[PDB]
Amino acid sequence: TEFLKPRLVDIEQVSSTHAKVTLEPLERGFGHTLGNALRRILLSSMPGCAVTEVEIDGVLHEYSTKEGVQEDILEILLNLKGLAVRVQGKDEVILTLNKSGIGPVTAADITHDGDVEIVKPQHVICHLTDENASISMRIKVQRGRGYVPASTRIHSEEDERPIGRLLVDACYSPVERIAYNVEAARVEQRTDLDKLVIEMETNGTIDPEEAIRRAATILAEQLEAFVDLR
Amino acid sequence: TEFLKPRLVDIEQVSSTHAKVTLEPLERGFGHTLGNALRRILLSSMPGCAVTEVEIDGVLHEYSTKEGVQEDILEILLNLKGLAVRVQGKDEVILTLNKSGIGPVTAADITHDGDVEIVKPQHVICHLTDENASISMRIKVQRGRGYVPASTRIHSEEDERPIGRLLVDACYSPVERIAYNVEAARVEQRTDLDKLVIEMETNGTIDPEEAIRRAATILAEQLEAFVD
Amino acid sequence: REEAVVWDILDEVIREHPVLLNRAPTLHRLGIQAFEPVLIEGKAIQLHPLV
Amino acid sequence: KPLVGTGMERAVAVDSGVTAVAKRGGVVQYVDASRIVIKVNEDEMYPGEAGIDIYNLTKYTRSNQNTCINQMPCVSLGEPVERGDVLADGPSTDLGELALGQNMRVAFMPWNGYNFEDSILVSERVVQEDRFTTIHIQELACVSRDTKLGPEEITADIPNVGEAALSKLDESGIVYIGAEVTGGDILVGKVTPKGETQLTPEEKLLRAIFGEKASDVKDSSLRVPNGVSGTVIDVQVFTRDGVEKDKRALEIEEMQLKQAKKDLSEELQILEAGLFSRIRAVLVAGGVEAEKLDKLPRD
Amino acid sequence: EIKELLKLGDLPTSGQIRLYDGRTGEQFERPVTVGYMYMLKLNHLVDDKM
Amino acid sequence: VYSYTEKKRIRKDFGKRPQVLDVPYLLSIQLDSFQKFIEQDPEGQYGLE
Amino acid sequence: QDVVLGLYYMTRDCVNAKGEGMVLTGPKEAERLYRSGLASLHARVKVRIT
Repeated sequence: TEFLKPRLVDIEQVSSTHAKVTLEPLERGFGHTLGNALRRILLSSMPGCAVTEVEIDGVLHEYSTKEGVQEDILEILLNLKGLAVRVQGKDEVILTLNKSGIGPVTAADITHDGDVEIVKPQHVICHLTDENASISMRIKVQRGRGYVPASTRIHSEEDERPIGRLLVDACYSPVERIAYNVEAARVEQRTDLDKLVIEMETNGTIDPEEAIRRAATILAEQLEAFVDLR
Repeated sequence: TEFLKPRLVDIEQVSSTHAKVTLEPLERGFGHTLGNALRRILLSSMPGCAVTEVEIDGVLHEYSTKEGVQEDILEILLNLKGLAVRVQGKDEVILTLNKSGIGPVTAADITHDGDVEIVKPQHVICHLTDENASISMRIKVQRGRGYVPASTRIHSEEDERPIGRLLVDACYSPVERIAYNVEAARVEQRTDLDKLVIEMETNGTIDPEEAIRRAATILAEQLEAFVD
Repeated sequence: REEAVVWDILDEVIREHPVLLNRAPTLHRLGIQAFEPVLIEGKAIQLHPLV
Repeated sequence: KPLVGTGMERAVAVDSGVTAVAKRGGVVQYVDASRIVIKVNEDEMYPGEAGIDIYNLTKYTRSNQNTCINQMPCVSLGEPVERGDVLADGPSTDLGELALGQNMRVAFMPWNGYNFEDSILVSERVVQEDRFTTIHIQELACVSRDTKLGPEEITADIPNVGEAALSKLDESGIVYIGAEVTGGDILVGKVTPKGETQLTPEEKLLRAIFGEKASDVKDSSLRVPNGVSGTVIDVQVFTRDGVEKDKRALEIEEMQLKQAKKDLSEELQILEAGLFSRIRAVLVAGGVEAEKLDKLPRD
Repeated sequence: EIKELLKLGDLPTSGQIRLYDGRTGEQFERPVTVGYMYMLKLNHLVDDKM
Repeated sequence: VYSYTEKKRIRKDFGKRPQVLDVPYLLSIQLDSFQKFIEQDPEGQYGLE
Repeated sequence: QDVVLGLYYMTRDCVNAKGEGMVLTGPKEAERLYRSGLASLHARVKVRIT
């Protein structure tokens, strides 16, 4: 019996969004085996950040609209869902967006807190039309794996929210796209061995490297069950 | 961050060869992730021992008929592919068959040879019709992983073979059949969860349960580099 | 109110109970058939393909 | 917008008339998600009135079907546009075009009987993107009638209710603006004349022992429909002339008051800005004065 | 002309592509017709039909 | 040449024959008939008249 | 419909493809072969069956 230990080798980053990761040496057949498991767990179980909650001033509910503000409330919600967020220590942070005057409100305009990294500072949220137009809010950004909407949270929600507080459907999963290409890999003499090539796109949030490790990790952890109890 | 940890539940070992194992509760999507990973490795990569080559005396090519044997060589060949071998230490061994007269050739008629155990002593081999008819041969078993048919051996065969040496398809994989049903698990409260029903037919020598762990093992070892 | 307990009692009653499914028009007697009902999330009834 | 149209998709929307269309052309002076104001070119400008055209948009009104009727502004402030350009889109309308629905990557194939007989298999990604999510603006009416049993009243006063249900109500018995509730939850409080006295033997016994002195009143209070949950987008109050103003009614009719004021002041001053702007273009063409005028008062 | 444009999309002119099953990783043995179609959600909501 | 909105978004038209008459106002029937009912036209025999 | 189609797919036979003229010890081997991609289901075969 000759088992093969496969090692993490190549970690190219074409863009901040896109990263190519090559894994050799893969024994024959396990190209596909790993390809699938990886992918599945990647997208569903990868912890990411997303806007969870919002209090906007002069804003009672998602349907109405404030003066001098181009976007509707719901639409601004959509923008915030899209905001790519990197949190260091704490799990739930309250970002404060305060902008005045005529201008397009980008993520940079948010007051910049220490433990937070804004992945897409250029990301628009809203457009302030009127010169006297003033927008303030407190937006809650949480960590989470996969997708939990407003309606799931609200069901078991003993967490009684104040009036005006606007829950957002949480698009947590930072993984936007991911596929694998199994291609036979350059062994200086051996033929049959292959590399796994992962083509991967995310919204900045998770780093390519860390993604890999944590994916394989949880996979392994789940494998515990079978090996352990008989 | 919250995981979902599964435990072993039902262990329907209806036969020693046939064991269904029911598994709950499984996080969504992992029914097929795990179902899939298991299956692939199970069949294509499971190390085992099987009949590879054979020489029967008076039987130089595999399409001929031997004196007094009802079955054609072809049928006898196929019977022997299926024959279940337990060798302990040795990698490659050559067992001898000597049987005579009228009646049923069973695995028992193989020469004992200490270290090797015949898992199916009553496996059908040949029907010998007239008592004048004598069957004698040497069958070779090798240890190896997965399945390699005769035509794929012919592929990597710079290793030239003698006359009379009738190669047979090697059934190394002790996993005979495998599938997983993903039926609705609905654990209390959260419904999205699912069940893994793992139906397995193994090849007697190795118990189905052990197959499980061996799979996870080999997979796990791969996982080594990445956890680190 | 509707707590976890409620669902369990429902489970026990529904266990081994047969329920009738009907489709109009009642073309023939098999326009109504009996089945063991299995609870699911959602507001949609699930029907077996064969029938 | 539909990937595959016919050329008719512009026309359809145009005639539907639920979209807002520019009737002069010129340059957009002010853009609001509620107000689109445009400065016309002197071309289409009447030498009579002022050249400022005002289009107040309507957001989220209820259709007969309980569906969504919302207008989104298309163009941007300071954009030069032509007569018959699409300023603000109606509901199912993109920049000029009919946007009936949404377009997805479909794969024609049989699945494990999930697509059995014209049945549809679909991705969670659809919900992730929030496509095919409907806004339904549902209407309910709470009626306070007068029986000879006594005139019914709207108050927060609701015998044997959980204070969960009481908590969301104002002193008038009206649900709070913007509160999100569920089927069965109480929206508007109402009390109705009862009349008991049918104490069959056993009942009298217990009434004596524990007390709980029965106050005559039915549970007329306004329940939400079954299995339905959404947000209160707006509330309306119509009090008959006979009985005096409700607290909630008075305050909301006062809200509407200042609404009318603000809007009307804006109206006057927007069109006044157009007029005044025009006079400067008139006074400067044949009387070269921008020092003296700019800094003199306007009226 | 549709075929002609499918060359400009750099995609198969027959409009079929080979698909990989996300559960198993097995390909479907033959290509299938994929592409964008314009879908609509009706006024008929299961919410009411319940 | 085209308007500002068409310049913003063209849709490619595979039409082989040139539509000579422009699509008529689709709601005309309603508009024009109701108009006829109230139309102040002393000699014209329409509605009220 | 679909039922019938799947059944039809499996039962239908095809020229060579993979693993034409393989001789199998029982049915379970068939499926093992398909699942490893060492044989198409359309492939003509000799199987030993009771």
